[PDB]
This record gives sequence, C-alpha cells and structure tokens, in this order.
Amino acid sequence: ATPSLRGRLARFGNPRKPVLKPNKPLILANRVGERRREKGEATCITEMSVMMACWKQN
Amino acid sequence: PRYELALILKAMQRPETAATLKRTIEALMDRGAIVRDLENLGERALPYRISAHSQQHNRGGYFLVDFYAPTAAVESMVEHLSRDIDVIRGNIVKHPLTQELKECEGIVPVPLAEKLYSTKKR
Amino acid sequence: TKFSIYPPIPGEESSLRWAGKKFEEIPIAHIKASHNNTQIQVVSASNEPLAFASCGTEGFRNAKKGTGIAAQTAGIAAAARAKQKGVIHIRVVVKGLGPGRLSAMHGLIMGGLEVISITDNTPIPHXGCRPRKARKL
Amino acid sequence: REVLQLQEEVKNFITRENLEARVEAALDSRKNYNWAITREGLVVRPQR
Amino acid sequence: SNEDLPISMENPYKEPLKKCILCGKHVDYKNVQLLSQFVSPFTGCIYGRHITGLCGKKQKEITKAIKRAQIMGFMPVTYKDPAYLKDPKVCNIRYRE
Amino acid sequence: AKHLKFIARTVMVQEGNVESAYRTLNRILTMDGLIEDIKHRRYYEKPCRRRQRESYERCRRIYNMEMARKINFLMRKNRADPWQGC
Amino acid sequence: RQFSYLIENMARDCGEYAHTRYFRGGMLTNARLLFGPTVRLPDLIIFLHTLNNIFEPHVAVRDAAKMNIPTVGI
Amino acid sequence: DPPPSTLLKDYQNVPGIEKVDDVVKRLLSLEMANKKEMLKIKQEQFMKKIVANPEDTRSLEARIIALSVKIRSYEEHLEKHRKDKAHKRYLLMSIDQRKKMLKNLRNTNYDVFEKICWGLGIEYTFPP
Amino acid sequence: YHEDRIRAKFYSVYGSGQRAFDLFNPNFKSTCQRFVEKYTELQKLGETDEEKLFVETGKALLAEGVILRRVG
RNA sequence: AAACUCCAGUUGACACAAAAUAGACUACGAAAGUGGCUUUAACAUAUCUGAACACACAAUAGCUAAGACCCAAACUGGGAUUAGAUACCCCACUAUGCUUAGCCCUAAACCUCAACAGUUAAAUCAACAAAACUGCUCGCCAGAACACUACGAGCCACAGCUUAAAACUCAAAG
Ligand SMILES: NC(=O)c1ccc[n+]([C@@H]2O[C@H](COP(=O)([O-])OP(=O)(O)OC[C@H]3O[C@@H](n4cnc5c(N)ncnc54)[C@H](O)[C@@H]3O)[C@@H](O)[C@H]2O)c1
Ligand code: FES
Ligand SMILES: [K+]
Ligand SMILES: [K+]
Ligand SMILES: [Mg+2]
Ligand SMILES: [Mg+2]
Ligand SMILES: [Mg+2]
Ligand SMILES: [Mg+2]
Ligand SMILES: [Mg+2]
Ligand SMILES: [Mg+2]
Ligand SMILES: [Mg+2]
Ligand SMILES: [Mg+2]
Ligand SMILES: [Mg+2]
Ligand SMILES: [Mg+2]
Ligand SMILES: [Mg+2]
Ligand SMILES: [Mg+2]
Ligand SMILES: [Mg+2]
Ligand SMILES: [Mg+2]
Ligand SMILES: [Mg+2]
Ligand SMILES: [Mg+2]
Ligand SMILES: [Mg+2]
Repeated sequence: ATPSLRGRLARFGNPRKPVLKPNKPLILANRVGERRREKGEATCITEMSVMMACWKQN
Repeated sequence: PRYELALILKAMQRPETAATLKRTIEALMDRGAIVRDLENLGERALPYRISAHSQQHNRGGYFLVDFYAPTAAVESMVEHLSRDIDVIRGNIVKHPLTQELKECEGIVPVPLAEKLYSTKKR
Repeated sequence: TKFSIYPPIPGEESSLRWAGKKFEEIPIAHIKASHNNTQIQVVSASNEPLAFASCGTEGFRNAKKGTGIAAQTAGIAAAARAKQKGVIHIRVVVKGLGPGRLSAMHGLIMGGLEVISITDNTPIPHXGCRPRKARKL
Repeated sequence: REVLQLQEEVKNFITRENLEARVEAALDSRKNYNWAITREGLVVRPQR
Repeated sequence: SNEDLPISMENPYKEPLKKCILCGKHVDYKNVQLLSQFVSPFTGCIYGRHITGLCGKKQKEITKAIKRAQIMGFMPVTYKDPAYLKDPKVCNIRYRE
Repeated sequence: AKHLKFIARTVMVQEGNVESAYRTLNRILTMDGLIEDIKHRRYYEKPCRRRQRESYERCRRIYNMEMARKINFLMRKNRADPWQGC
Repeated sequence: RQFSYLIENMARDCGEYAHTRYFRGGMLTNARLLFGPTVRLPDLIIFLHTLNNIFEPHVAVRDAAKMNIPTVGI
Repeated sequence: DPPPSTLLKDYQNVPGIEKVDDVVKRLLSLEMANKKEMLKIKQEQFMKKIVANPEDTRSLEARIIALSVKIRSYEEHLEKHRKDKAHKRYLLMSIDQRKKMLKNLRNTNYDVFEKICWGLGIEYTFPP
Repeated sequence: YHEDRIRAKFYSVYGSGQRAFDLFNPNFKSTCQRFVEKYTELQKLGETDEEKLFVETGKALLAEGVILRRVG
C-alpha cells in the first residue's frame, strides 16, 4: 500500500506545515533508471592466503 | 478516580506475600482509598533483571490492586511503595475500564491526492 | 523435524546435543570486528578465557591491520589455540559491522572449530550518548 | 442505573474486616489476561 | 412519464468497510501474549502498520501498550518472549526468504 | 545487558551451512533496519540533516512504489504484437 | 490498429480514400510541398478514432480545422 | 470551594441517591473526582445565585460566569505552576474576553450587568 | 433501479447462479434476474413484509425447480 | 604520525546525560516548538478585523551566581598535509550543551505565500514556483549602493538590541 499524500505538501489550502519537501515534482516519468554495474572486489583471497601460508611454512 | 496498581512482589513464601499484600492494601486505605478487588497474576521470571533495594531479582510475583482514590493520594502511595523493600516494581495507572471504547465502523479508504501540481505542460 | 532457526532456550527442554554437551555448555567465541581491528576471544560457558587473537597480535600493522585476510588469520590462530585447549564446537557472537565480520568466522572454520550458532550483539543505543561530529571529507 | 449497579458492587469491595480473607482468596486463585488473535480475527484463549 | 428512468439511490452493491483484526477488541498492557505478536522475534522492534495490518487507532494502542508493558516489567525489550513464538502469525513479513 | 543471553539476534546453523546462517541473520537485521541505523550512528547527524534525509527517503519510497505499481499494471501489455503490419 | 484492414477495405468499396498509418507531419498544412503544387485536398474527413495510440487527440483534426476541412468524427 | 462530600452534578438529582451506603456517597462525591467537577458545581451555584433561567447557556450573562470560572481555575493553576507561559497567556486572554463581554453587557442591560458584577465580585474598569 | 436492491441481495445470499451469463443473447435471463422478476411479481400481489417477500420468492423458485445453493 | 600502554576482550555492579523500532502516522500548540513510562493540573472567545513601541511569549547562541560528569565540543596544544595551513584529517582537553534563579529578545524566526467569508467562470495564466480570483480589514512597499550605517530616543542589554537617515557616486541594479 502506497503511503498517503493528502496533507503532506505546502499549498494554498494546506493549513499545517509541509510534512514532505520534495526537491522534484512527484510525477511519474516515462523511463526507469539504467542498470547499475556491480562494484567488483578481490577474489580468491582465501586461496591466495592458504598458498602464501604454506609458502611461509615451507 | 479509579486507579489500578500493578505490583511486582519479591518471590517470597506465602506468609510473607500475604503480609506484604495486607500492608500494601492497608497503606492504600490509610490514604483514603477504597480497594475494589485484589488479583493474582502469578509468579514468573522477570523479562529482564531488576536491581532494587540492594537485591538482584530474577523471579517475582505479579499482583493487581483495583481501587478508588482521590487525586492527592497517588503520589503518597508511590512514595510508600518506593520505601517498601519487598516491592520490586510498582506503578499506579488509570483503570483501563474507565476509558470506554469508541465504536469503529471500518477502515475508510483514503482517496489519492490530486491537483497537487499545475496542469501546464512541462 | 523442521530445523529451528530459533535458539534452543535453556527454559525449553531441547534435545539437541553437540558431542554430549547442551547449547548452554558450548564455549562462546566473541568476535569484535571494529573498523580497524578484529579481536577474537574464545571463552567457556563459565566465562573462562581460552584463546585470544587479533590482527595486531598476528603481525599486521596500521592499515594492513583491519582487513579480511588479517581477520581470518586471527581466526585461524584463535581456533588453533582453542582446539589445543579442547574446543570443538563454538557459539559465535559478533559485535560490530566493521571489516572482517565474516572473515573471522571463516578463519575459525579453517582452524577447525565448528560454528553452531551466530549471534549479533552490536551496541545500538536507544536514543544514548552523542557520537562525534561528521567529517568534512 | 449506574448508581444501582454500583450499589451491588460495593458488597464485594475489600474492607478492613474481610481483608485477610480476600488476601488468602487472591493467593489461592489465579488470573490470566493473555489471549492471542488470528488473521481471521478470533480470540484464542490460553487453555492450560 | 416513463418509469424506466434511473432513480436516485445509494450504491446497494457497496461492500462493508474492511475492519482490522483487532477492531472491537480491547487492548491491555497486561496482555503480553497479544502484544508479542506485533514485535520482531529477533530484535523486538515493533512492526509497522504495513506489516501488522492494523488501523491507525489500533496501531497506536498496540504501540502504547507495548511501551507501557516493557517499562513496567511485563514484556522483554530486546527480544520476543520465546514462549510466544508458537502463537499464530498475523504479520505479513518473511525473514528466511 | 539485563536481558537473557542467546535469545536475541541468534540464528542456528543447519548442517554446517554457516554461509546461509550468516546471510539469514544479515537479512533479518537489514529488514528490521538495524544495519542502516548502525551505519548512520557512527557520526552524529544533526536534526536538520536528519529531517531532510527522512523527507528524501519518504519521497523516494512513494515514487518507487508508484512506479512499481504502474510497471506491474502495464506488464500485461508485454505480449507479442497482435496486429503485425498495422 | 485493430480495424485498419476493415477501414481500408471500406474505402476501396466506396471509392473514397483512407489513412490508417502513421500520420507524418505536414500532410494537410504542407500538402503542396509533399504531394505536389497542384494537389487537391480532401473536402471531408471522417474520423473513426479521434485518439492516437498515446490516448491523446489526433493531429489530423487540428490540421483539418486549420485547413477548413469539415470533420465527421466518432 | 464546595464541601468534598457534595455529590456530582450528574448524580445530584437521581432518585434514591439520598439513601445509599457511605461508600457509594463518597464514590459519587467531589472527594473522589477531578477538579473539573468542582468547577461545574461552582458554575452551577453562580448560575442559580446571580442569573435567572439557568437553562440558557448562550446568554451573555452565562458566558461571563463560565469564563469567570475558567479564569479562577487558571489563577489557581498559575499559583503553583508559575513557569507555565501557555496558561499565563490563556489567563490573560480570558480576562480580556471577559472585559469585552462586560462592555457589551454594560451597553446592553446595565442592570444585569450590575447583577453580574456584584455577584461574581468583578469590577469594570475603563481602559486608559 | 429498484431491482438493484434485489440483485445485490441475491448476489450476497444464494450467491451467483450456476448458469453462465450469455450477453450475446439480447433476451438472456439469468437466475438472479428470474429471482428479481418473481420478487417483483409477488410485490405486485401486495405482500407487506420484505423478509417474507424474499422467502416467498425463494419458495417459488424451489417449486419451479431452480437450484438455490447458498454460499453459507 | 601522534596518543594510551593505569591498555584491550568476557562477566558482574553501575547517571543530575539522551530518549532505537512504533513513524509507510500527520496529531498538539498562537508562534518558537513538541515523538521513553506513570500521575495531577490543563489546552481563551456564540460574528470578523484590530498594537515592531501596551502586555504576555519567543529555537540556538551569550551573560550573572550554585550544582553534575558519560559523551560531544568553540578556544588551545600536539601529530599529519601544504610553498604557506592561524582550515579541511587524527588525538587530548576547556567554555558550552544539563538542573535550579535571574537576565539578552536574535534566526534563511521561511511553508520568504496575512486574518475572516466565498468561487471554479471565461482572457485561467509575463516566466519559474505550490493554478486563477472575488468581498472586507490591518501591516508594509516603493532605482542600486551608502545602510542589519551615523545621530537621536528607549531598554536589567554597556563589543548589544529596536527604530532609523543624510552627503558623495552610477545608469543601472534585480
Ligand atoms: N497610540 C494610541 O494611544 C492609540 C489610540 C487610539 C488608537 N490607536 C490605534 O493604534 C494604531 C496605531 O496608530 P499609529 O499608527 O498612530 O501608531 P504607531 O504604530 O506609529 O505607534 C506609535 C505609538 O502608538 C502606539 N500604538 C501602536 N499600535 C497601537 C494600538 N493598536 N493600540 C494602541 N496604541 C498603539 C505605540 O505603542 C506607540 O506609543 C491605529 O490603528 C490607531 O487607530 C492608538
Ligand atoms: S477497523 Fe475498527 S479499530 Fe481498526
Ligand atoms: K526510546
Ligand atoms: K524555508
Ligand atoms: Mg528546490
Ligand atoms: Mg607512535
Ligand atoms: Mg524513528
Ligand atoms: Mg482581535
Ligand atoms: Mg503602526
Ligand atoms: Mg530567547
Ligand atoms: Mg544556556
Ligand atoms: Mg570526550
Ligand atoms: Mg565541561
Ligand atoms: Mg523546572
Ligand atoms: Mg523554523
Ligand atoms: Mg517574512
Ligand atoms: Mg493579522
Ligand atoms: Mg542583526
Ligand atoms: Mg545597529
Ligand atoms: Mg538623527
Ligand atoms: Mg547611538
């Protein structure tokens, strides 16, 4: 269920203080955000640590 | 008005619990209160450890006291409960039955807000 | 029956036994994954210290101290000492959201300690002290 | 009607004469305020 | 004139207004079993109205009763009482999935 | 501190599947909002900044839910073109 | 796009013309520059669907009003 | 103030309440009640004493009495809570409204106006 | 219309009829419509009680053989 | 790097500080503000408008006296960076944030959109923003800068607050 919007913004008929202060109009656009690439990180650190540990011992 | 006292007595024996209950009710009567009824919620482990009167309590006995007292006696009874060493916790609240329940017809739907922005073409 | 993710509360008469020991008898492994260090201490059910390891104790210094590889190295060392003193199963209690929060448990598993439960005990004030001011980076 | 209903309830109030009896009766008896609710909206009493 | 013209009437097919599960039932701070149904079993946080499904009034009463019970020693704060974990589930939330 | 131990935020490991147990616990914390609260509690956020953040999140939630509802509404029209060539 | 085939068949049978495809800009207000200097504009336009595919009024009715072409529209 | 044993205004006219148990009498008296019940009784006494036709409540003579009771209650509250700025504003506005009602009543009757002034002890002072 | 009360009542009690609506036929008559017509006919006769009028309409359909499967 | 090393981890005892979730709620108050629990007192006006100066309030910061120490932190000291760094980064510690009694009367005190009653009609409508108007009343405004300034006057304020100009300059300012 979508949160209510009545009595939230500042208008000429709203007596109460504005609950929400949007910097952009609350109007649906004709597009969606582009897919975000995943910030990859290091891989096989566990295997690298095991190999280096055995190098230290040997 | 009508107040209800929630009391958490220490996990003592039956004679000690009876004496503590008698002392507590007598203190209410001495402060001009009409004790309507006495209830026994039972003995149970406290949800959290309570340290009061230099004692660490893990189990206690929950009791309820319903009474009618003047508005100038609640504070005196609270002070008496604090000085009592056999009371782990004690709170005096307005009786829930005093406040009636207003009739509810249903969950009225909330219409979606409209005309929040002008109709000029952006 | 169905596996119970809920812990076997001592009030409940749970039949789960690990090597003849109940849930309340399994030694605890306290992991504190700070933003710059991961300190691991293994203590018995009666609050008796058994092992202790951290990034500084393993040789990592400054920024190197406080990484995932440093955390798992401390876990391996702590598990090794614990197993020498007779620890097999551990109840893991993690306190903090810093780096090496999971690597420390991985190091303990690689050391040879079996984890039977994971508990988060991160201190969350309920409206408490006032933290330091924000950074202007 | 409220006054008449209150008139009968006074007979069951705790006084300084029956205080010991009420305390003993309370210690013997038990009271439970717990009850659970369901998705259908039904009160499930704790049958113990 | 003509009797086939539509008349002025209220909607007869209108369904009754939906009611919350706690509608018409008293909420008491001593009812720990009822209060425990609206808290997180792992953290003890009070669920929002979007999860509980209660109305505005009942959500407020549940919140006040929980806070009163916790401060007076009737209800645990940091976790849900294990004895009430087998009570019927009335919240729309899934943790394992 | 004064509560019982190993009852809060505890997840049991099944068949040694520690990864699943950790993911389940992390998901539980994230859904309850503890993870985000801890991250924001590292530094003190001034009340004016906190109100602005809450207003931004509430506006973002409303827009996202409305956009999601429209997408689910229009997803029925994802079928192939009926009147191809027109 | 559901009755384009039917409407084009109707135009063939009655001997009149039809336009059920995408309406390129300037087909009426700039017809001389596209069809030819001596092109003859229609004397009547019949709309069976006054709305385009974005649920908005078609541009042909506005163009017909500009060019003083009477319109019969559903 | 009315005696604490005085019954509430709601129960002061019910038949059979004059012959009940002492517990019932003190339950329905002013002793086990809030301050609002005492104010209602004080308003009732002033209405009976000063003005006629107590049924009317929109009369300018009853509005002054009701506001005067509120003024006294605010003064009693401020006697203990001297740092209550909100109630201090409420008391001042109530005084100003009462003076405005007195001015209208003086221009309207000047006979019941004198009846109100002596009954409630209020003195009408011309502003500077 | 006046019959909208009857249709709403028959859609609540006795539920929807087994017969599927055939909106293509201009002279289609559903079970609910037949119940409405019988209710109207008995109203033309002049029965006073609305509850008795509803029950008598159900009795007439049972006599005619119309299947009346209540939801409850 | 500096600092601590009277340090760090578990457990137990353990506030005169601040009140996770509820809160996807939109309530109370004239405004400032107000969101842990209980109790008491309590939330002006039967037309509206009506005071920067009358009266009563007024976030944070600041002052005068008496108390409290968890944390944060102007100033200060040290470490680091830099050509310089009196800042941004790290550490430590004050005034201060708390309570009680008085003071000062400030804010981008703004939702920069006055109070009361009413309308959706056509030219609705410079632009943007939160669409355009009617009736009545109070306050204010009329080129920029000088100027949240000088002087005068009032104030428990004495490096202060309120009111508040002029000469000179420009054809712009917005
Ligand atoms: N100042 C008086 O004694 C007085 C007497 C009758 C009416 N008024 C009314 O006061 C308003 C202000 O008049 P102005 O422009 O000459 O004053 P102003 O606003 O220039 O203020 C100068 C003086 O008038 C006082 N004043 C201001 N507003 C007042 C008010 N509403 N009531 C009483 N005194 C006020 C101030 O305290 C100061 O002494 C007007 O509406 C006027 O009709 C004032
Ligand atoms: S719908 Fe009745 S109390 Fe919520
Ligand atoms: K809190
Ligand atoms: K603003
Ligand atoms: Mg903006
Ligand atoms: Mg050094
Ligand atoms: Mg919150
Ligand atoms: Mg006025
Ligand atoms: Mg003036
Ligand atoms: Mg101030
Ligand atoms: Mg101060
Ligand atoms: Mg500090
Ligand atoms: Mg200090
Ligand atoms: Mg005080
Ligand atoms: Mg403000
Ligand atoms: Mg302004
Ligand atoms: Mg005004
Ligand atoms: Mg200034
Ligand atoms: Mg000045
Ligand atoms: Mg001058
Ligand atoms: Mg001067």
